Amino acid sequence: VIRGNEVSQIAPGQTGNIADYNYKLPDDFTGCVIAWNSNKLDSKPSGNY
Amino acid sequence: PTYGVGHQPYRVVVLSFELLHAPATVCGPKKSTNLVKNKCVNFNFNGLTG
Amino acid sequence: PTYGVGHQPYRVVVLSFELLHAPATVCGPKKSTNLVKNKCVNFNFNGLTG
Amino acid sequence: YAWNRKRISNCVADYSVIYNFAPFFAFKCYGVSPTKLNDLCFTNVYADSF
Repeated sequence: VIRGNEVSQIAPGQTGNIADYNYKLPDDFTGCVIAWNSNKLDSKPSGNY
Repeated sequence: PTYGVGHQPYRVVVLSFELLHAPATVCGPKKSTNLVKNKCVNFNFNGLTG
Repeated sequence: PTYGVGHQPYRVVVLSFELLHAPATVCGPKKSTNLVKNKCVNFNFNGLTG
Repeated sequence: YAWNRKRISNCVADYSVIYNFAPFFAFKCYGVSPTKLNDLCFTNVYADSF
């Protein structure tokens, strides 16, 4: 799970904050990326920590 | 839940493949066919067409 | 209505166009102009310029 | 029709703090890339809001 800003940085050859410190994809990546909204599954009114 | 759409939860599943170089283990539901020799035919060897 | 955004119902309308090969019948309120001859002029015939 | 224009000059700019302020998806940058904006220097910045 990631945030809304960080969806674009899961891509080959793209730097940032989450792509160079958490999860780096190779520049010759041959595969698929799936992303979907999770408002009713991974959220709490008091704060999901 | 009061945040905007740019801070919302997002689940991400990344599927990564390897392009051959090994005997294939995961393959689709395409039905195999018996071999034929000494005839110019169209072949499909593990996704390699020709 | 409680389903996710990927399975929500969408209304789609596609507009298919035909490019020439017939007299033009569908265009707008752009005003026509009286014809002139024997002058190097910009023409605009049914949507083609020059 | 009456958009404000703010001139930004004589300061260093950290472009990683823009994301925490508003719930937007991503930058739409022409000519430069948003990830490489931290490393090059400019002369004048203009900000318009509407």
